[PDB]
Amino acid sequence: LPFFPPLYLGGPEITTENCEREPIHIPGSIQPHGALLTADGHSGEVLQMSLNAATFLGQEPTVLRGQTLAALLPEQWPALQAALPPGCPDALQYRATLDWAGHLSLTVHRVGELLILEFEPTEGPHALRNAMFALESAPNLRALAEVATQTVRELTGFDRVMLYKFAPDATGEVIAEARREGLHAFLGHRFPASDIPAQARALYTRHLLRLTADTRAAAVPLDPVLNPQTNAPTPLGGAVLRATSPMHMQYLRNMGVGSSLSVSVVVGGQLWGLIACHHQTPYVLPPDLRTTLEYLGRLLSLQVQVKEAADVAAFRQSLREHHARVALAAAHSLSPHDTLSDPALDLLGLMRAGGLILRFEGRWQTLGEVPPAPAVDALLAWLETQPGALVQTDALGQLWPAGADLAPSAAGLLAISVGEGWSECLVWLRPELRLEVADLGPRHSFDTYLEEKRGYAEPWHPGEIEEAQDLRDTLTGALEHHH
Amino acid sequence: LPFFPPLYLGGPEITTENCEREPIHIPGSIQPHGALLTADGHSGEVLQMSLNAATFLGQEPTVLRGQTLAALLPEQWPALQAALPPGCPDALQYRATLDWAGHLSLTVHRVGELLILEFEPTEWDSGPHALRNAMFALESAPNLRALAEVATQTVRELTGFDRVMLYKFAPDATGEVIAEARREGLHAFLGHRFPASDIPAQARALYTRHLLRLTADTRAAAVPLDPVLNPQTNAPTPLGGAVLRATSPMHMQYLRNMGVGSSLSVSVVVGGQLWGLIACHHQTPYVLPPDLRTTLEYLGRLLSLQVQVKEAADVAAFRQSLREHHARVALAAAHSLSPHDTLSDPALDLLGLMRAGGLILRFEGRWQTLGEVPPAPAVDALLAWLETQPGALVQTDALGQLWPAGADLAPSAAGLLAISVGEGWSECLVWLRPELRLEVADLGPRHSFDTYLEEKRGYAEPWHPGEIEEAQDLRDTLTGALEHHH
Ligand SMILES: *C/C=C1/C(=C/c2[nH]c(/C=C3[NH+]=C(/C=C4\NC(=O)C(C=C)=C4C)C(C)=C\3CCC(=O)O)c(CCC(=O)O)c2C)NC(=O)[C@H]1C
Ligand SMILES: *C/C=C1/C(=C/c2[nH]c(/C=C3[NH+]=C(/C=C4\NC(=O)C(C=C)=C4C)C(C)=C\3CCC(=O)O)c(CCC(=O)O)c2C)NC(=O)[C@H]1C
Repeated sequence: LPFFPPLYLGGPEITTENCEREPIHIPGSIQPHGALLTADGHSGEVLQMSLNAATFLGQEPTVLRGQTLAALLPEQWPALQAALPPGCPDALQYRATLDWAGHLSLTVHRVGELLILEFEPTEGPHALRNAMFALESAPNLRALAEVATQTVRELTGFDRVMLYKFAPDATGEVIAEARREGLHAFLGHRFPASDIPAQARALYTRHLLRLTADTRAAAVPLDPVLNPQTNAPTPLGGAVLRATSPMHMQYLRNMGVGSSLSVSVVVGGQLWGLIACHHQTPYVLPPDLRTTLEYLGRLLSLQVQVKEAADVAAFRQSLREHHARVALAAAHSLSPHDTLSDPALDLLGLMRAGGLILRFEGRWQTLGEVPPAPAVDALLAWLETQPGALVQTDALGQLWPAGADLAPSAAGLLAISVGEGWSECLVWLRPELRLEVADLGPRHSFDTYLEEKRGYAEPWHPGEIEEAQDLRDTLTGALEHHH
Repeated sequence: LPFFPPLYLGGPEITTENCEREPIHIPGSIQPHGALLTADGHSGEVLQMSLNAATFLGQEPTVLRGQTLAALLPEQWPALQAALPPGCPDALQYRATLDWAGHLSLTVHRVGELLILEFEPTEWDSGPHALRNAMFALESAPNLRALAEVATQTVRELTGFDRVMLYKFAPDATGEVIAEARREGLHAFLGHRFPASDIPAQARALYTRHLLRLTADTRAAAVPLDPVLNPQTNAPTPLGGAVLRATSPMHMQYLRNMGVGSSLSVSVVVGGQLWGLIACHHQTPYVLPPDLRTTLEYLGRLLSLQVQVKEAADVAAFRQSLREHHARVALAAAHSLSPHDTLSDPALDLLGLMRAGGLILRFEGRWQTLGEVPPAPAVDALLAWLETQPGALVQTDALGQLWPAGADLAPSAAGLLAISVGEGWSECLVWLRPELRLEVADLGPRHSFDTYLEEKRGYAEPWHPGEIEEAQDLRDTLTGALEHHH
């Protein structure tokens, strides 16, 4: 839906009912650990300041306003414009160090008509270089995820560093963690989509790093709050010193988090996940170290893509070698009920399933954790209704309404008709999804995730549905031996 | 084929006839701008040295040999093993700075049983925002070429190399300079293409795993290892993953003949595949320091990512362009009158759709041309040949090969793309492309460029998959405008 006006333009209260619609990109204020100016793209006339900017740079409130950047930044003003040519993206950032009244770090980016400048204080090197090689030589996605979080924590000294991976449905999961000895084990925890809303996700896809240095600090407004050019909200979406959403700063406080920081991992223009960081006390990470994190953000964006592709390939291999061992016994031997229900074949483990139903020559027969006998009959009745020679679902209760009661033993379904109709068929079953534990916050969020996944099960990997289809073909080929 | 033994084990001469089989990974020697040691994976006993190593570190020839790394590197020896656990890949590299008799930069990697250590002098250099800004520039570049320019430009600004080129491989393993950044007053290599054999198999393969190698002085003498063989196995010490590995003699010739004193190249890898190189040249010898090489290595991988992004974005907007064009064709196809009138209209630009030099149309028994097309009697003979072919779609980069008797009509129409509108090839439509041609600006590039053109004799610009895809979708939609004409 269309986001509401900001609080400073008669906008409504950002409650937990409508926070999907917070204009997080135009808070009209910054964090107090730095300063911020805006200026005309062409003229270089300074138009807005953060109130602290006067004190932070070492000049006076209305002497800066209505002044050329040519004057303020004689060395940088020309080189700045070379780096940020008119009409360039807002994602593009030029950086430089300065001398005043101390050493400052200037970070500039352009929002079409308006230049936006961020000032904050500034000032062995093989930590990154070695980590780069470590990431690359890690054997799988988990191992990569561990090296990432471990490294980031070693570099930053954050209390908690987690790699937070998004799922198809926009829900999150902590797949690796690195924390200080004596802390909550967030590893494994999953959280709903709404905990990181649309506009937040969208913004994190273009601008790949944002932080909250002090979760208790007061925001520093811009003066004037609006851009004199257009009389419009100044978009700070691509500014590191942008004021964090009040609603989120609550979440952080309730976790006892003083400082936060997150780095986007993007794969194929898609927000794959975050390196989320926490400190229980406020902590301003210096610009040169943030830069080091930014490199990892993108080195990881690459290796994530490589390792997932390598992992799926070796997983696909495993299913194909398994599929062969099945077809070996299928051409061979005797009745299928005898052969396929053999533990040596492990026909369950093929589709990492909790239960398995087989019907052959009119008889049905089970293996593993399967619903009560009368229900199994009613299920095979329902299967005969369905078109095609393949069915699947993460939550059977939804697709088969009258089979909602048999969710605990068999929430997930994967079915294949061997011959025609569903007379000769084969059916896998998965339990209702279940995870362990270790209002506003994670304890409530974790519970509301489990509520959303009520009656749902572990979803089927495409390669499992693909190999299941190839098994329909090869197992049809061992019916003339039995007919 | 199986590579020959190295020169130092009675191996044959690496001539230009058999250089595909040079064991480039085991030269048994290093470059003189650094030093090199090998040691036991478990014990840390030093087994081999480069002859200069004694002088370079500040100890004596046979005092180092048969010594623990625990003694030599008390601070590093433990942390080293933590970073390089037994059985880890040879691609994995641990780095650290030292103090002796000066500041050294140690770079270690493991080849299973054997640890290999590289020493070379170091420093802080340059300030640090050059990379950080370049990272953002690459990302915000609008297309592959623009990205390529920013890369080469940046690399040159950082290194001060005389020439920096982004060298992109093609499907057939041939190369092409797609961007260049050189010093004012130099050979314009931009555009030049070179054959596959100029960078052979084992070279390519090695450059896919170890993503950077250099030649600091093209005239310098190699420094051998003593002993040349590994005492463990009595085997060639593989230096493939060592920066100070001695460059192939055969390649150092190539560089000398171009007047290149120093070379350096960084692999760009996309999907486990060697996409291309950032190739650098200096006309005088030039040792690039380790901390600056590291900066180049980051770009090597930032670029590996953006190349993949920008190519995917470029193909997507190109695919869009063909689809909007395809629509404008089908708009006039349902409409109007005879197809010969409609399709041969310049406003439609049925040529430009498939970026073709010539175009043949046949409809209701008559054939009709547009643009640069072979002589009339040949066109008849071509349509005869087309009727032989199965399916409703033909393609080729070099028609002369697939249609032997049509080899003579290569200059006007080397490339072919055909689609039968109805059935058979009675009602059909055929695009033609000229023989591939590029401009100019023994052993070296001048000969290589010419031998590339020789290999591409009778060949044409190949058809983008999306052009062959949209051509197939045009068969369907244009069949749908035949009941209007029948
Ligand atoms: C209904 C609105 C809600 C609010 C929305 C919201 N959230 C963010 C930014 C983040 N929210 C996150 C959620 C988590 N962080 C964690 O550490 C954990 C568990 C350990 C969870 C579930 C995260 C990770 C971020 C990233 C930012 C950061 O880590 O510092 C925003 C936008 C913040 C901004 O950029 O200004 C918004 C609007 N959060 C909710 O949970 C609901 C109630
Ligand atoms: C028959 C053997 C040949 C020899 C093979 C060869 N080449 C290399 C390394 C390279 N060769 C390259 C060829 C070019 N470099 C250029 O700059 C241009 C045009 C401007 C061409 C055509 C390139 C780019 C490399 C990369 C290395 C580098 O740039 O420094 C090796 C192995 C080198 C090593 O790592 O030891 C070998 C064996 N070159 C030939 O042309 C043929 C005759």
